[PDB]
Amino acid sequence: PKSYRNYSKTARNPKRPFEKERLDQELKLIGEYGLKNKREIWRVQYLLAKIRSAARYLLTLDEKSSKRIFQGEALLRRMVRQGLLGENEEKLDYVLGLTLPKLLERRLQTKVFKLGLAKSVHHARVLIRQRHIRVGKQMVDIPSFLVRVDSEKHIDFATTSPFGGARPGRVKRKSLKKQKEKTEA
Amino acid sequence: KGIVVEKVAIEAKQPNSAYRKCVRVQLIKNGKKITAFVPGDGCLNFID
Amino acid sequence: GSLARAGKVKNQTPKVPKLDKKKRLTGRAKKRQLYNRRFSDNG
Amino acid sequence: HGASRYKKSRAKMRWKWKKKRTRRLQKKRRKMRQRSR
RNA sequence: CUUUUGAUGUUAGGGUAUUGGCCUAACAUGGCUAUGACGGGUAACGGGGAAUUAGAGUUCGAUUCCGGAGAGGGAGCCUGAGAAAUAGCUACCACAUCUAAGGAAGGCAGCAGGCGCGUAAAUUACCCAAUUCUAAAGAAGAGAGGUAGUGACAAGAAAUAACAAUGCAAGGUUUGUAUUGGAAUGGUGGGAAUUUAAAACCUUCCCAGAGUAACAAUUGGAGGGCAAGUCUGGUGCCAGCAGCCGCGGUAAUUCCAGCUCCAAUAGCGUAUAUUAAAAUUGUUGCAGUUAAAACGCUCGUAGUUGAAU
RNA sequence: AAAAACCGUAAAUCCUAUCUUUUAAAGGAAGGAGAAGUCGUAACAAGGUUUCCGUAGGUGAACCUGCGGAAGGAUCAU
Repeated sequence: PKSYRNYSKTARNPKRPFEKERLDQELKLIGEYGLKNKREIWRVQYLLAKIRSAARYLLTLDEKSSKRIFQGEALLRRMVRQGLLGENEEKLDYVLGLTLPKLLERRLQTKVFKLGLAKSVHHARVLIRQRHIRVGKQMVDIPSFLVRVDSEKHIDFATTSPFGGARPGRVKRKSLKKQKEKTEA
Repeated sequence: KGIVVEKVAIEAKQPNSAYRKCVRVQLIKNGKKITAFVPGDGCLNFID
Repeated sequence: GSLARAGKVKNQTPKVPKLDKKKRLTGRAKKRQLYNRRFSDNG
Repeated sequence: HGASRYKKSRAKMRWKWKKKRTRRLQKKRRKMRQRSR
């Protein structure tokens, strides 16, 4: 009868809907990462709360306990692959301390803006939606794509992009100008 | 859902002074008489 | 017994149109301008 | 209502007389019930 | 409370597939109960689970799976390894179909669909291709099941632009900002590859195909709680708004409108119910002189708690 | 094979009784809300008789009075 595949929410409403400083901080983050909605930042901090809860539960467990010495490096290696923690990091206190902008730095639009390609973060957003960039052998049109610690070396333009060597420019303009040229000649 | 019986103006409380336009409704589910307020400026005219 | 004046102010309020204005810009662009309008000009 | 009857802080009818009037009404009601049944 | 009408037990038997007061005969007077029997209510099928959770908790669970029960309500029965079977039979009750009036025939709480009831819920579609079942077992069937249709129940991703030059503002020739003006790309239409039982969808490719990108985002607010107006007209304790406090009697920051602003955003209000908030049900963790609340007082059984070694 | 009888299973109908739920009703008697209504002045000051409790009787109403209490009293006091 009912389908057997699950589904879950990815965002949580903030409650206390009209905190002035919370609204200001949200607007700052929205503007300086160029993302369309505060639902997106709600998703990011929902994920952040998930990781943080796992980390603090692990910290409650005593050292060299089996659950900790399995899940702790599981989570730590996941964070390292995501690029959320550096090499100088080795413990769980740092994954407790990682923050919202540090999470937001890994979005596709922020990474492509940082690498160049697009001159504004909103330009990067629209370009990703315009499907002109490639994470390597695979094109992505999802701005919320989280780049891992190896793919940033090979984010670049998609091979089908006009900026990637495809169809040069406006075919309408080119055809019109060539018709004018052939008529004049 | 119910059937409109008639329309009535009800006094507001003492500190205020207004004639709230309500309607008397005969509920089709049971047959009970209830009083329902009609929101809006001229919405009483919108109901027969 | 004084239901005859229901909606008098609504009925007798003078009617004015919505004029023409400009299409309001929405989406990520809408957040763009209300983000960038609070630091540059002010000081 | 309970042990905090009287307590005239609000200028109400004296609780003793309210109780007496209620008892008179109850006597009348009991007499009517006995007459009916 | 149960106990003539089996209630509790013994003995013997009957019956059952088997044990058994399951039933029968005799006998005995037992069995349960304030640790709540026996009753009543449940808008009660139970569980796996769900919502909300700091931790405790509170509420929900008709509904994917498991178990139970039922096929309008009862009862009875045949076949069969297996049924007290219901798209099997028999009868009664209530409905209800055909009839030439003599008689026949029925059970959608299966899939669609209709009426009714309602605040409240989809197509009288396609197919056995997948899953699996039945058979005389490849080859046939299967409203099981799958596929599509309706579908803002929920859930996820995600458009409504981005960019270059002057004019203007701010700053020592840096940011924002009306003009131009070229790129980019979906939405859309058509063909195709593909997908598919067939078809559709997705994906991919090829043609056209955005300047007011008219390919035009809404919902609800702007006194406080609570983000955003002592802006402009109308009304004038009327109309109305307002969850609460309150606003409205000529200057209405609250009504009716326009402009602007705020909030969330393809979503946003409303109603009811529920959780947190609620340490306002308190085991964690409440309060009892005066806010509600120490029995008038003592004895006392059950209960709860009990010196050291 | 029809058919009949007897234990049993036992639908269904009717009578009676009880219980549950809903509901009509002359009359009676409350509560709440409303309006500038009528009569008085009960309480808050020693509220003009200190207030209040239990009980009993009486009165148009608030209320009054007797008995025994309390201070939440108007006295922490020769």
